[PDB]
Amino acid sequence: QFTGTGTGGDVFKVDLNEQFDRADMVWIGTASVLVWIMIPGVGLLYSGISRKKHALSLMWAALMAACVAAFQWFWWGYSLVFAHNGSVFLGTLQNFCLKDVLGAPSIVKTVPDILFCLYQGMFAAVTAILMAGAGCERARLGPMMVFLFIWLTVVYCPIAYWTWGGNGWLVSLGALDFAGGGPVHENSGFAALAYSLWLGKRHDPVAKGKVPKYKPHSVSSIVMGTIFLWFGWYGFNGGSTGNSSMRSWYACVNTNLAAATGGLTWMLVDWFRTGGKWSTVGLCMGAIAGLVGITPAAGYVPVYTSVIFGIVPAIICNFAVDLKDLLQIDDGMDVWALHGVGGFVGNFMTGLFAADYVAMIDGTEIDGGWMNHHWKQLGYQLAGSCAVAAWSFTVTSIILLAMDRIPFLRIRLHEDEEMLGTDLAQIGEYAYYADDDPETNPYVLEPIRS
Amino acid sequence: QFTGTGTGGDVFKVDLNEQFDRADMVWIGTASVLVWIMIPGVGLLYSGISRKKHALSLMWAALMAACVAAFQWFWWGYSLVFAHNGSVFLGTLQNFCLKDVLGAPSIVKTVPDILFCLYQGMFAAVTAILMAGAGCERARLGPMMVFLFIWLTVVYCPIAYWTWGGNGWLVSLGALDFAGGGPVHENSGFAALAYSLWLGKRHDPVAKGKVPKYKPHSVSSIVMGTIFLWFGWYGFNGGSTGNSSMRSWYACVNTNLAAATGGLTWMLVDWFRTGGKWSTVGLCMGAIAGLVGITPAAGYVPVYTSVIFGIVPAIICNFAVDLKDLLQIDDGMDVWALHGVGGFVGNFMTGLFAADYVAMIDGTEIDGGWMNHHWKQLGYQLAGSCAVAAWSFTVTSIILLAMDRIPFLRIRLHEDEEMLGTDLAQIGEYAYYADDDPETNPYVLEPIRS
Amino acid sequence: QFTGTGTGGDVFKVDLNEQFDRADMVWIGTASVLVWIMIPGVGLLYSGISRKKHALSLMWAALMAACVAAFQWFWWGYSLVFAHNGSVFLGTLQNFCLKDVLGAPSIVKTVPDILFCLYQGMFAAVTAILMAGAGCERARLGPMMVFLFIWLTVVYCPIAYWTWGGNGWLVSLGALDFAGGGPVHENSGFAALAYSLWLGKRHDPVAKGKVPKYKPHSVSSIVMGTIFLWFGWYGFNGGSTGNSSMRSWYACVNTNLAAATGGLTWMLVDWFRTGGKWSTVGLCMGAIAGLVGITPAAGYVPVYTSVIFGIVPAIICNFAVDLKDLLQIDDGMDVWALHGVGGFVGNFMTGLFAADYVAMIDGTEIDGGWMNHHWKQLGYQLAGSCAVAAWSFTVTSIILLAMDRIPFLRIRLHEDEEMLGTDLAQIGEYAYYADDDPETNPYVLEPIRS
Repeated sequence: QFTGTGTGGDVFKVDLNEQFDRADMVWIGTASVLVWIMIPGVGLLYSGISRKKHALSLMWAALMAACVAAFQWFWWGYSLVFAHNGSVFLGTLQNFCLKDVLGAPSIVKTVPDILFCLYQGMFAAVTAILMAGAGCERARLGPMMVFLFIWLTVVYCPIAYWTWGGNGWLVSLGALDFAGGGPVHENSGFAALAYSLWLGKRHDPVAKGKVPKYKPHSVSSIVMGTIFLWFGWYGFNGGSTGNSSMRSWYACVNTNLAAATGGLTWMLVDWFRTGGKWSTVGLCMGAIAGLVGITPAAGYVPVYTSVIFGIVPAIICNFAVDLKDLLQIDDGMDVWALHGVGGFVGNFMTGLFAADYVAMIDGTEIDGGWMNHHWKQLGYQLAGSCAVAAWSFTVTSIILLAMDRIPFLRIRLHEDEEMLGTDLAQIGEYAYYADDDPETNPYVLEPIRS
Repeated sequence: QFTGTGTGGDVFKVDLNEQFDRADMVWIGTASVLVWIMIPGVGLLYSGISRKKHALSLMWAALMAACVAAFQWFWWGYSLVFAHNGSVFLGTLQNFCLKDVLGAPSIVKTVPDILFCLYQGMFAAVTAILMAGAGCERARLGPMMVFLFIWLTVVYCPIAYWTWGGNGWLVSLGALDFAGGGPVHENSGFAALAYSLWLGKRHDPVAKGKVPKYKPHSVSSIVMGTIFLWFGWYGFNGGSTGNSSMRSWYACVNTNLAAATGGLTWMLVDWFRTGGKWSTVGLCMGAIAGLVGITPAAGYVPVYTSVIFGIVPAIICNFAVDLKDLLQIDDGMDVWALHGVGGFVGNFMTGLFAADYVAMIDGTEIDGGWMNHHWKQLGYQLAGSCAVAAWSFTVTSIILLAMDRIPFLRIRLHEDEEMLGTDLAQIGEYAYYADDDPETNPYVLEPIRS
Repeated sequence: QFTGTGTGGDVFKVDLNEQFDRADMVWIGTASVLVWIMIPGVGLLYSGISRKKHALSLMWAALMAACVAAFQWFWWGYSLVFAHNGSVFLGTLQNFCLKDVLGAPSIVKTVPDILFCLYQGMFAAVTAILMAGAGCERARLGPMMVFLFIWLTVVYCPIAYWTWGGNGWLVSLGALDFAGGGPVHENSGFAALAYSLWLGKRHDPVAKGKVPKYKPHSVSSIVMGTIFLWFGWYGFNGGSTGNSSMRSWYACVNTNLAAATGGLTWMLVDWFRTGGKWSTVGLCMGAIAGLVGITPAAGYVPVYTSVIFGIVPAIICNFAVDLKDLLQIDDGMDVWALHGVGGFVGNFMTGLFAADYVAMIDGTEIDGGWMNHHWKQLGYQLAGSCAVAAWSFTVTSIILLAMDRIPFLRIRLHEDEEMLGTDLAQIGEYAYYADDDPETNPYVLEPIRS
């Protein structure tokens, strides 16, 4: 018999696959593979956009993040989000090292635990490289890897549990978050802001007003990142139905249209604000703003409203990027502006435009948003957004400051203890610091103490 | 009940998904995602092959084209091709802003309208970047975006309707075009030729005989473009069955073999013509020539004949590229040679090698080509090819010349009104023109009037 | 009726697709497309890692290999592995030019011949670029293409037959090889070693001890290669079930975890051995070592053991790379170390950790390994590994030395007959040798005789 718990049954006695539609499984398997390539997509995007020379290559750091996140997820991340037996705030260690993760129907009943594990693990990894990218400036790699492991454990996993978990309190409340805009984008964005405000370079010369808003390290990297992100986002959003229904393809149409209108909107805004220039970076940032914006909404809103999920996040995020000038901080702030602000805005607008008849395309039951005169929905969205932002900002701050107090865990060295790469390159043991060309340097040019 | 029209039925009363095989839908969903990455594939290919420094980066322009095409398709492109109620030449605005596009079976009855919309929208976008690439030299971006919107509307959509539309006159005639070689490749190719002959630089120093046939801007971009194109072409051709049958995988085998033999053929032709050199660009152009060649044929011809769809387009396109020397025009001509000539040749040969027993692999009924002694088939193919070439060349010419007469819509400035980037870089307001390195320049170095 | 042989039946009388689960077919179709992009993944990886300037760009050579392998596979490669009527060592020419390859159930009964042909053809192509990459230094292209065709025919196809063929003697013996670690990785690795020992540069200045272990040509190429390889490996391993069951997704979870732990392990080993440096190349090589390691095991071992398939191959391969210093040979040795040694180690450990209850997830019956007290399994694995290594090393040696004796087939010129690119660039007919920048050079800078 099928037990519905643990491994789901004895494989020598039952065929666990009989519980699931095979095409549902194939689409979520494919969607998993698509989300995986978003991981280097993030790295390429933020490597390319940077107005500063990062010692750590974020294209490469994306592979590091893929490794650390996969291990964390296996170790206990999956279990802390999707153990079928948690509180309303967190799971348990019931599935430590993926013990008994096999063929029981997952919280998404149309796929087995092992496949939901594969799929959702990719979301954790995308969030990991968002966070690594946000905090990469003058990062020490050892501490960064420890930080990512800890951060996934006590920031990502709780927020993911609230959003996706069987007893997650946001689920119970009635908040909507179609493809995990909260755990991935809003979360990483406000964690990025914690990094900016505590560890980021202040009075940063690249952020002092009379300097260009856009000054990319590599436009080709921006474009390649945006390509991988848009391509992969079809799995990110399209797979968030958990099935092969046409709500999946509907979500993909919304995804494409939000990206498209976001890109054009941001570029048009830049055109107006610059007095007629065509912004290469702006088009890409706008596509990302729309992809982020539509993430909580893609399987819930009517197709024609998806254009609003491009336009409004593009406009608001474009102006949010200007805050870097007020603060005179660059580090971490792009991730905050696109993912934190974009995620907040998209989540809010999901309360306005969610429609029960869109969810019903595959039989999913929701009360809907303002499209259905369900006025309360907007309050549920705000509650989710504020909770995510509060937890992510506060707990990320605590982790960063706690690690800072520990010499061998300090992620970013204090400027009074930091050795100059110019001077390191003169010391014999550190002569390899003379090659700050990450295209040929075999070693990360890690900050060194005195 | 299932209505077969409009949304296809009331989602609160019926499950629209019951009409479709879930695995059919998953493959066409996946194929959609694969065709999307062909869009930057085109941009990379034509950016890399260029013998001239384009101010507009085509890798980046591919994302711009993805945005413009997605919006056009949503706005009315989809409706003009696939409204279930058009003439024999064009659709209607019944599905303006994708109104009522949901779960009715599409013209391809094995998938719902919303999924066919997703899939076919990708073909429009691939064609958009082919056209943007063809017309990119000294292009002004604002006018280019307007041009693409207009061109998709009155050149792409009619030709697509004739080919795929429920009452399309090419369909009724009996012409074969498996994966839309007409609307995508032959169309963009002869539109490219219109660009070359009216707007392209004449007496072009890079096309004056004593200069190299191959002189690529970036071989790595050529190769990356070819990679994305070949990878994505499995969705382009493999999804054109509309189903999960083994005719889909048969089409993929044909696709791979045509690419392979095209690449080797073009490189061998170059080897003979150069007296023993191995042409890096030639291998890539040959793979594209074979992919284009097999596009109208992939689900119709026996596997062993797919090698002819590599060899013959490779040879003919290789010599077509030489016409650039006779004309002394470079701009737009590569797109014409590969897609216009390749598409024409492939469409012609489909009349020779189409077999009813190949179509019958998934129950598709055709009379076949010369393989079945259906001699008339070749005439149907020629009719389609000539109609596509005539409409695309003529109407593209009219659009380009009409926009040229309008100062704020002129796509390419006349040489007497065009400001020198060298001189712009001296004027204070235009000092950013001094950085013509598109890897770090945040702005398109758009042509400026006097 | 369904015949089970030849084309599988008359398409005008029966629907051949009725024999197969459509979702099984869609996943293997998708997996085919994913394995295809591993081909340029290999090229990028070995182009980037190189401590030497290769005249042949391996990114480009990957497309050449895709062409040659697809043609060989069509011509007779498929038939020599999967003709339903061979010996215990090789197939026949029954499916020459894919004659009668259509809808009969393949050796993997859940998919038709034409789809298994598509899928398995990709494995041949991945192996082809591994071999081209291994033997690329100072290679002449014409001879290289002939070599690849011959090598696929008499080295790859026999080993593939033993592993996958209906009567393959390794299958009969009881050896386990889930995703073809033998035919692809161990095979190419020991073929690479044959290249190193017979044709590779000896007393190579880059391999003389006092020089860096890691000195990459292009870290961005390494990372992009690793991205394409890890992404594609989900199809490589995940599709090796032949079905849409959750054993496919289980294999993907193992694949991701082995890559992740391999990357971290190799980087940590480098950290210890260098006294605290963070190795950019090492992380990537470790992910590949884990992907190779888990390949024979992914659908057979419990998830928690997949971490061992990252850790142990990473450690052993890391030290295997040191052999380059002892031998003072660089050419071919990276492919041997990762794929030859990694493949050998993974195959061995599959005998330890294979579990009948993992195979049983989709009803697959195996005796298992030491996890099931099936002690004999380790001996079966060793037999397979030694047979593959012996055949590949010996026959590759014979091919290389035989071609060397034939002036127009010699793959690498002898140093006494080899012309200097510096001196070629002075001879008028060879002036194009002055541009050794493969990013703009339209021609392969092939070695020229005196």
